Amino acid sequence: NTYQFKNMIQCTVPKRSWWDFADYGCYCGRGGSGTPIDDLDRCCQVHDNCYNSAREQGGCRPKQKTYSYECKAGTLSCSGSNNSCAATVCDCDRLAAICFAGAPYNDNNYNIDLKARCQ
Amino acid sequence: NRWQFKNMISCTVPSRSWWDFADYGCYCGRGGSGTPVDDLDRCCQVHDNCYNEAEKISGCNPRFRTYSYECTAGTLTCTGRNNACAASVCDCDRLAAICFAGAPYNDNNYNIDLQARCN
Ligand SMILES: [Ca+2]
Ligand SMILES: [Ca+2]
Repeated sequence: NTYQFKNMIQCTVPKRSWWDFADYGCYCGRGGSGTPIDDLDRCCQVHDNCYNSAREQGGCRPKQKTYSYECKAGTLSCSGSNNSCAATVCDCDRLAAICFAGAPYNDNNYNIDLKARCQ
Repeated sequence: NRWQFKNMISCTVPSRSWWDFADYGCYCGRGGSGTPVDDLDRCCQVHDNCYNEAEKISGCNPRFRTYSYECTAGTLTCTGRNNACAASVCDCDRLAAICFAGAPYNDNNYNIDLQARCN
């Protein structure tokens, strides 16, 4: 669920507020289309695509599905308890949190004018 | 489907781009939280709530479900040939596009500081 994805980001990126990601690029929050502005925004595009695959599993609502995971040392693990929807959504979240940590963050790409930059 | 929602917004508010409603206030655009900043933002809050209720229908994905509707001279009508998901989503979209057409659009409420204004 969204609370868990926030905690995962707090985990791989302890240096930033989750809000730093919630309105980044064309894909991290609003918009959800156009050309990814940089690698971090591409992380978000992939996450969106991952959730879209997850939602095919009926009843599977990635933002609301609670899964089982652990954050240790900075290393996310999805547990083996998870049902199909949980396992899939946890993996999406995990992969995005790792991706966020590895991508450069550009302040110029926070709260961008989506209309101007995401066509 | 999202493209149809954009087309409904163009049906009722052809003076504007759908992008104008893609990140407005705390609620217009993906996600939403905090206190609605104005009437237009209240429309978006009710549209997210409506989508929330439509998502209770099994397999119902508002952003992807293609429905049947008509835009006739600025009037929107959801047609009879919609299954439950389509009918619900169509109605959400129709009611929001009408609500948007009645609300004043304030440029200082476009692409706001979400962290500062929406908790
Ligand atoms: Ca924004
Ligand atoms: Ca919204």
